[PDB]
Amino acid sequence: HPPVVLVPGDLGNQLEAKLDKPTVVHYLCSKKTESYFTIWLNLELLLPVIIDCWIDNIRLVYNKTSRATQFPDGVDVRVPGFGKTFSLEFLDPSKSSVGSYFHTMVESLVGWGYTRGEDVRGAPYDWRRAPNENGPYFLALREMIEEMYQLYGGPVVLVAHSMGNMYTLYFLQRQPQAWKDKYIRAFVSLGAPWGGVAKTLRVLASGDNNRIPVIGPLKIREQQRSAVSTSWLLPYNYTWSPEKVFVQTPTINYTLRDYRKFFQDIGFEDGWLMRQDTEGLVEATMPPGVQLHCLYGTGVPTPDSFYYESFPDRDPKICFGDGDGTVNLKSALQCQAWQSRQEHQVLLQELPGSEHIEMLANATTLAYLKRVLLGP
Ligand SMILES: *[C@@H]1O[C@H](CO)[C@@H](O)[C@H](O)[C@H]1NC(C)=O
Ligand SMILES: *[C@@H]1O[C@H](CO)[C@@H](O)[C@H](O)[C@H]1NC(C)=O
Ligand SMILES: *[C@@H]1O[C@H](CO)[C@@H](O)[C@H](O)[C@H]1NC(C)=O
Ligand SMILES: *[C@@H]1O[C@H](CO)[C@@H](O)[C@H](O)[C@H]1NC(C)=O
Repeated sequence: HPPVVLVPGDLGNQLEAKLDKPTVVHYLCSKKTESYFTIWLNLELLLPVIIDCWIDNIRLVYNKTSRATQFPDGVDVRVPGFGKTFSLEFLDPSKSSVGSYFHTMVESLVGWGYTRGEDVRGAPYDWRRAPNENGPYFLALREMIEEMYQLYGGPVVLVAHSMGNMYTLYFLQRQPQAWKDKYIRAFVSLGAPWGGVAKTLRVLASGDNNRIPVIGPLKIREQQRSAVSTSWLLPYNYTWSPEKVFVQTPTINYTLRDYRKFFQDIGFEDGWLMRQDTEGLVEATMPPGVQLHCLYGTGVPTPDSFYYESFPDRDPKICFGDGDGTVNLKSALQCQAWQSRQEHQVLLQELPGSEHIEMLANATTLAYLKRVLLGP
């Protein structure tokens, strides 16, 4: 059975930090730590008041001159567990029941005879950034794939979830065809937002605390805006018509042709600069050039557009379309367009009723993967 590399989505792996800050936003925030500590996912950092300290440390700072992000003064961030799986199996190291992400799938793989850290490895990354600021990650990923090929005697299967699919596509678009034919067996795509997702507009405008309901939407909005990856996943014109209204208010409509105005009007001009930096990174029309298995959820109400009575600081009414709860059906179907640009097969698998995160622990998903890995 072939070696496997797992690529997570947004919020999809642990992050660690170390501090030596010149100033803090409250006296109760720690200025200095002697070693690295878990900054994601650690529930104690997310309580009211203390959450201000967390935001101050986990935010990225956007530099308009360099068109690049930096960490706050005296803050360093590390991605643990590269080449292992622990940091994407469980988001909170203190805690099994909360943060369980790739754990169920890795348990299945291990039951099928895989060994963590050897023929199954994780490729976690700083998911706050888009691929243009994760160069070193892609070098490490290339090297790890080559090593696994040599050690385990064949090409690797890449298995990616959500935004991890866009990271993986970026990587594959930049490797020569001869390299991919030698080293990549297949690419299994789970819940890929190839065209962006509509709910990114609500996230940027008013915040989204649906995961983290103990925290205020206006507080978490600060983190979500600071992450380049958020603006990278705004809807794209290769999926959506420029005349589709994503956000309606009493006096103005916003389509994907109105992003500059949108960012002005929500008070977040840096987001527009981030979108310009990132909108071209994955070419809409360049196929991956490998056997692709595109798995997407349907039949789950998925935010499609938003009506604001008062914009942007009051919660909107939501209009729902088809998809997996997060990824709109239209964005997930992008993979089929690549079939006419590449010779390798593109296989579609609809997963009716399968929710965005739950698809990773779903029996039908795992049965499909088993067939890909272990054969008939
Ligand atoms: C922002 O970028 C410019 C050019 O790279 C530089 O002059 C300035 O110091 C940067 N800000 C920092 C390092 O805080
Ligand atoms: C916004 O668009 C909808 C239909 O897409 C329309 O009913 C509404 O009148 C428009 N509002 C404005 C201010 O253009
Ligand atoms: C599609 O959107 C891109 C930005 O992603 C923009 O460059 C382009 O003008 C749009 N139109 C066409 C025909 O691609
Ligand atoms: C698992 O996915 C299947 C088929 O794609 C779906 O019918 C089922 O509802 C999912 N499991 C759960 C708990 O939703």
